[PDB]
Amino acid sequence: MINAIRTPDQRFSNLDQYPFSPNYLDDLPGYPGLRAHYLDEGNSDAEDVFLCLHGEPTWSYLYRKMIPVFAESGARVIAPDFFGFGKSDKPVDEEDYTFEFHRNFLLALIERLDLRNITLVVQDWGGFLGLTLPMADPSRFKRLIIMNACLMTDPVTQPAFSAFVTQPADGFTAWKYDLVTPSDLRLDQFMKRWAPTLTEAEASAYAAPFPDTSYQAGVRKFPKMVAQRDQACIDISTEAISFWQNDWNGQTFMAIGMKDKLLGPDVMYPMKALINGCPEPLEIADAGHFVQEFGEQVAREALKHFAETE
Repeated sequence: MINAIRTPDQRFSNLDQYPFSPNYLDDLPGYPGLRAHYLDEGNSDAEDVFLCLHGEPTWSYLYRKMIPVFAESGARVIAPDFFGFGKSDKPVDEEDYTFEFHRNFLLALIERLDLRNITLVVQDWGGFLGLTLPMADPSRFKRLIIMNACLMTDPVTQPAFSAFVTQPADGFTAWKYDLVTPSDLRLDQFMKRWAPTLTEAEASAYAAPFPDTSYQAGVRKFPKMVAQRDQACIDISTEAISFWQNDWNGQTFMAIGMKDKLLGPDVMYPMKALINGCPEPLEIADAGHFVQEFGEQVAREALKHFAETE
C-alpha cells in the first residue's frame, strides 16, 4: 500500500451548493488500499457521459455549477476527485504523486465504470492529464469541452506550453510560489486570490479537504510537475498532440477565461489549432483560471453547440 490518509467526513458537513451524493471506488487496480471519491449524477443509463476532471488545487466542487446543467440535458455526469484531493484518499509523500500515477488512475476509473460515449470536460491538470486519455482508448470518447488547459510537452515542441512557467512573474510563478512555499497553506485564501469572485463559503469549500499540511502532499506536487516534467509525461503529452491533430474527429467546444495569467489566450489559441475541428473559442471576459466558476454559461453553450451537430 501507498501511505495515505483520509479527510474526516465532518469537514464536508457545511458545503455551499454541493448537494451531490458521494460514490467511492476502493482498490482500483494499481491503487490498493486507496479510496477514490466521484460524483455520478443524472440518468445512470444515459447514452452520454460528461467526465469532468478538476485541476490544482481543487476538486469536484469546482464543477458544481456545471453538473446540474449537464444532468438536466439527460446525460450522466462523472466527476472524480484525484487522489490527494476532495474526498479521495491522500498519499502523504510527494514522491508518490507522478504524472502517470494520476493518469493511470483515470484510465482505471474509466475501465471500472465502463464509461463510453464520453464528453471529456477539462481544465488545468484535468486537461494536462485528461487530454492524454482518448488515444489510449479512442472508441470511448465522443466529445471534448476544453477550458484553460494544454499539454505538458517539452519547450521545443510547443514553446507556448512552457513559456507561461517563467513569465509573467505574477502568473504561474506567483501561483507556484503561493502553493509550495507556505508551511501553513490556506487554500481558502489561495482560492479567493486566484478566483476573486468566490464567496467566503465557496472559498471555504476548497479548504475543506485539508485539515492540515499533512493532507496537502498532492497539492504541493502538482505545480512542481508543471515546472519539472518527467520523460514519461513529455512522451505521453507529445503523443497526445498527434492524436488531437491527426486522429480526433469528435465534437469540440472551447471556452477561455480571459483574465487567466497562466493558461489564457497565449496558451489556448495554440491549443485550438492543434485540436482538429476545434471551433472559435467562447471568450469569457470576467473568468480567470477557474473557468468553471463561470461554468453555467460554458455548460449551456457547449450543449447548444453539441445539439447543433449531433
